Amino acid sequence: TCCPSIVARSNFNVCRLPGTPEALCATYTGCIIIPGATCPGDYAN
Repeated sequence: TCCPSIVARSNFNVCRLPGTPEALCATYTGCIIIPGATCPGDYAN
């Protein structure tokens, strides 16, 4: 997963702590799900 604003990630790692799919947090946090290709150059955080 790759998130822009650091804070957005902090929540993505916290929302995923429990039983939540990256999709449920990626939206509440603002991160994206990628099967590979590492992260972009403006959303790496």
